[PDB]
Amino acid sequence: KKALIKEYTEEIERLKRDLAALEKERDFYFGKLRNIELICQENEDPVLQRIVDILYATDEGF
Amino acid sequence: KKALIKEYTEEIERLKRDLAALEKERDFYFGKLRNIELICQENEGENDPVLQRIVDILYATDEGFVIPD
Repeated sequence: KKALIKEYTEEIERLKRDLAALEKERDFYFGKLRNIELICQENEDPVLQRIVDILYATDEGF
Repeated sequence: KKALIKEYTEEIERLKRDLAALEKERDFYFGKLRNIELICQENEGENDPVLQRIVDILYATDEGFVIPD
Protein backbone atom coordinates (compact mmCIF):
# COMPACT_ATOMS: atom_id res chain seq x y z
CA LYS A 1 0.00 0.00 0.00
CA LYS A 2 2.67 2.50 1.03
CA ALA A 3 4.84 1.68 -1.99
CA LEU A 4 1.97 2.25 -4.43
CA ILE A 5 1.08 5.64 -2.91
CA LYS A 6 4.77 6.58 -3.07
CA GLU A 7 4.94 5.76 -6.78
CA TYR A 8 1.71 7.48 -7.83
CA THR A 9 2.26 10.68 -5.83
CA GLU A 10 5.72 11.03 -7.38
CA GLU A 11 4.19 10.51 -10.82
CA ILE A 12 1.44 13.04 -10.06
CA GLU A 13 3.98 15.58 -8.78
CA ARG A 14 5.99 15.20 -11.99
CA LEU A 15 2.91 15.64 -14.20
CA LYS A 16 1.81 18.75 -12.29
CA ARG A 17 5.27 20.29 -12.69
CA ASP A 18 5.20 19.61 -16.44
CA LEU A 19 1.67 21.05 -16.60
CA ALA A 20 2.74 24.27 -14.87
CA ALA A 21 5.73 24.68 -17.19
CA LEU A 22 3.66 23.93 -20.29
CA GLU A 23 0.86 26.36 -19.39
CA LYS A 24 3.45 29.03 -18.58
CA GLU A 25 4.95 28.47 -22.03
CA ARG A 26 1.50 28.58 -23.65
CA ASP A 27 0.60 31.89 -21.99
CA PHE A 28 4.05 33.19 -22.97
CA TYR A 29 3.47 32.48 -26.66
CA PHE A 30 -0.14 33.70 -26.55
CA GLY A 31 1.06 37.02 -25.13
CA LYS A 32 3.42 37.44 -28.07
CA LEU A 33 0.63 36.84 -30.59
CA ARG A 34 -1.67 39.34 -28.87
CA ASN A 35 1.04 42.01 -28.80
CA ILE A 36 1.74 41.34 -32.48
CA GLU A 37 -2.01 41.46 -33.13
CA LEU A 38 -2.03 44.86 -31.42
CA ILE A 39 0.77 46.19 -33.65
CA CYS A 40 -1.00 44.99 -36.80
CA GLN A 41 -4.17 46.83 -35.71
CA GLU A 42 -2.28 50.05 -34.92
CA ASN A 43 -0.61 50.09 -38.36
CA GLU A 44 -3.81 48.98 -40.11
CA ASP A 45 0.92 46.78 -45.96
CA PRO A 46 1.25 43.49 -47.86
CA VAL A 47 3.71 42.15 -45.28
CA LEU A 48 1.43 42.89 -42.32
CA GLN A 49 -1.55 41.36 -44.14
CA ARG A 50 0.30 38.04 -44.43
CA ILE A 51 0.99 38.24 -40.68
CA VAL A 52 -2.70 38.96 -40.05
CA ASP A 53 -3.62 35.89 -42.11
CA ILE A 54 -1.40 33.79 -39.85
CA LEU A 55 -2.87 35.24 -36.64
CA TYR A 56 -6.39 34.26 -37.74
CA ALA A 57 -5.53 31.24 -39.89
CA THR A 58 -8.33 29.12 -38.40
CA ASP A 59 -10.84 32.00 -38.17
CA GLU A 60 -14.14 31.49 -40.00
CA GLY A 61 -15.51 34.96 -39.29
CA PHE A 62 -16.25 37.77 -41.73
CA LYS B 1 -6.29 -1.27 -2.33
CA LYS B 2 -8.21 -1.40 -5.59
CA ALA B 3 -9.95 1.85 -4.60
CA LEU B 4 -6.57 3.51 -3.97
CA ILE B 5 -5.25 2.65 -7.43
CA LYS B 6 -8.51 3.85 -8.99
CA GLU B 7 -8.20 7.14 -7.11
CA TYR B 8 -4.66 7.67 -8.44
CA THR B 9 -5.18 6.20 -11.93
CA GLU B 10 -8.10 8.51 -12.73
CA GLU B 11 -6.09 11.46 -11.38
CA ILE B 12 -3.05 10.65 -13.53
CA GLU B 13 -5.40 10.03 -16.46
CA ARG B 14 -6.89 13.48 -15.83
CA LEU B 15 -3.48 15.18 -15.77
CA LYS B 16 -2.39 13.45 -18.99
CA ARG B 17 -5.48 14.76 -20.79
CA ASP B 18 -4.62 18.25 -19.55
CA LEU B 19 -1.04 17.82 -20.80
CA ALA B 20 -2.20 16.70 -24.25
CA ALA B 21 -4.63 19.63 -24.50
CA LEU B 22 -2.03 22.18 -23.40
CA GLU B 23 0.64 20.82 -25.75
CA LYS B 24 -1.78 21.14 -28.68
CA GLU B 25 -2.46 24.77 -27.71
CA ARG B 26 1.25 25.59 -27.36
CA ASP B 27 2.18 24.02 -30.70
CA PHE B 28 -0.69 25.96 -32.29
CA TYR B 29 0.57 29.30 -30.95
CA PHE B 30 4.25 28.46 -31.53
CA GLY B 31 3.49 27.50 -35.13
CA LYS B 32 1.97 30.92 -35.76
CA LEU B 33 4.96 32.73 -34.24
CA ARG B 34 7.38 30.59 -36.26
CA ASN B 35 5.49 31.46 -39.45
CA ILE B 36 5.55 35.14 -38.45
CA GLU B 37 9.30 34.97 -37.78
CA LEU B 38 9.94 33.58 -41.26
CA ILE B 39 7.87 36.33 -42.88
CA CYS B 40 9.87 38.95 -40.98
CA GLN B 41 13.13 37.25 -41.99
CA GLU B 42 12.09 37.37 -45.66
CA ASN B 43 11.52 41.14 -45.37
CA GLU B 44 14.27 42.17 -42.94
CA GLY B 45 16.40 43.82 -45.63
CA GLU B 46 14.14 46.90 -45.55
CA ASN B 47 14.64 47.76 -41.85
CA ASP B 48 10.90 48.31 -41.52
CA PRO B 49 10.29 49.78 -38.03
CA VAL B 50 6.96 47.96 -37.69
CA LEU B 51 8.46 44.58 -38.60
CA GLN B 52 11.36 45.21 -36.22
CA ARG B 53 8.85 45.76 -33.41
CA ILE B 54 7.24 42.42 -34.26
CA VAL B 55 10.66 40.74 -34.29
CA ASP B 56 11.47 42.28 -30.90
CA ILE B 57 8.27 40.70 -29.58
CA LEU B 58 9.16 37.30 -31.04
CA TYR B 59 12.69 37.36 -29.61
CA ALA B 60 11.87 38.83 -26.19
CA THR B 61 12.57 36.71 -23.12
CA ASP B 62 10.20 36.56 -20.15
CA GLU B 63 12.37 39.26 -18.54
CA GLY B 64 11.89 41.62 -21.50
CA PHE B 65 15.35 41.22 -23.06
CA VAL B 66 15.56 40.74 -26.82
CA ILE B 67 17.84 37.92 -28.03
CA PRO B 68 18.22 38.22 -31.83
CA ASP B 69 18.58 35.31 -34.24
